[PDB]
Amino acid sequence: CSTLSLVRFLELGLSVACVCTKFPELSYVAEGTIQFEVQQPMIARDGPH
Amino acid sequence: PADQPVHNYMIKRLDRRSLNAAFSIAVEALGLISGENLDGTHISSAMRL
Repeated sequence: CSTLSLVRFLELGLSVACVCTKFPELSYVAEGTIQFEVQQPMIARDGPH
Repeated sequence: PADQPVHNYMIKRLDRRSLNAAFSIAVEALGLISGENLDGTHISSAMRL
């Protein structure tokens, strides 16, 4: 016979790239947008803006 | 000569019909209701209501 050596995702190395969080109701609330912005830094230049 | 109290006899038939109506439910909102996986906070969420 032949076994099936299963693999776990978290135990891989790639897992460090993305963060995985279990959101259960996504399939329902995905009907619209979520639309969060992030940021941008800005240097304080001299002279009046 | 007198008269006798007459009477009649009537036979009636039962005519059969039937009505029907229907609705549906969305696959996204199926497991949100009966699904007992939601442990601590989604059981009293707003989308479940």
